[PDB]
Amino acid sequence: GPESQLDLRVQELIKLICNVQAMEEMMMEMKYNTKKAPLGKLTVAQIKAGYQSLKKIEDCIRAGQHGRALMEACNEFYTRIPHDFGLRTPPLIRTQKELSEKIQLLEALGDIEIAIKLVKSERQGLEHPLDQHYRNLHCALRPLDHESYEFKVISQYLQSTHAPTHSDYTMTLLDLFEVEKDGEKEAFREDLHNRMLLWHGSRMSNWVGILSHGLRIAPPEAPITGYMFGKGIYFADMSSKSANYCFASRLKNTGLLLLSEVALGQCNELLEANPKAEGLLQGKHSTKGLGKMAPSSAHFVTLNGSTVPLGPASDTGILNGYTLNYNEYIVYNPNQVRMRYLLKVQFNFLQ
Ligand SMILES: C[C@]12CCCN1CC1=NNC(=O)c3cc(F)cc4[nH]c2c1c34
Repeated sequence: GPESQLDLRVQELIKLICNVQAMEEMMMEMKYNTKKAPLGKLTVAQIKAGYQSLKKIEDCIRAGQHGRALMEACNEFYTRIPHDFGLRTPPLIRTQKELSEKIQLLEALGDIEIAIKLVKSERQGLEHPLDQHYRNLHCALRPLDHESYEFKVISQYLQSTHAPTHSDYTMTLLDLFEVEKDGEKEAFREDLHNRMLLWHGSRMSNWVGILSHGLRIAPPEAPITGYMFGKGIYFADMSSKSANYCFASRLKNTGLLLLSEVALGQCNELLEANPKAEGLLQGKHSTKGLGKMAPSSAHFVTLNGSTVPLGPASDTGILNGYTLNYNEYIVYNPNQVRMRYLLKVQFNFLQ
């Protein structure tokens, strides 16, 4: 029986992100019907059909259709993406937050299809499965020293930018990995100014796909009204805002946080949401949803050519009527993103 040749730290990481049984438990909590559509029978085409159904719902909403048209549009979606609501009728989809909820379900399902394809790509016996899964990611994950300057700034970044409204939990940095996805260095825009180290969170089910395919842009079939600032890659400067998207629980209190170098260039700053913000760029390179509270430049430091927006965060007075509490950074080409650090985090829930 071939033993693992990977670092014990990387071994634990792959086990976490390749746990298909944990993936089935997560999708059921999202009301997805795994009995009716098993995860091992997921296909790219089925997920794309779900996106197009949501786009059809957005067409009903734009046309003011809240009757049979909307019900039949939602029925088609729930038939392609089956849910488990008991004996109840499936809820209708209408609002942006309800659209986004389904978009996030589809994004998890898409990355889950990548994960099953990967674990099924194991040639059993050849070597330990963990080493096989790791190589098939085609993404380097190098564990770093806890007395390294990297670990010091990133631990500071994690604690200093924890938002006061997200007071239901704290976060303990368990481990830190340097990330090198094949090709990101060669496509990155080292020319663009305002290179910043920004957070991004996601459910545990999505990290095989993220580390295998990079942060991606929403597909053309998706309705644009589900993305507050358009079909781009979203980042935060407040760790807890991204860490909320890990969707950790008291029993599943381990999550992953990604730090990436983002070439924002000149930002197009918006006071409120607009799903069509990409057309408002006008030679600018990124959209910045202005938040009321943000880190101040008086605490910033540099870590390997990028600016770390360390806390403590102060208020900006932004009060345009739901304004953003905290910032949001959106780039619309993946060549502005380079994944760099992966954080294994313990969530400390405060009851
Ligand atoms: C709901 C949404 C819209 C596009 C993908 N979705 C998932 C997401 N995941 N993760 C983050 O760390 C994040 C950080 C932000 F500052 C804003 C964000 N908006 C999103 C995310 C997000």
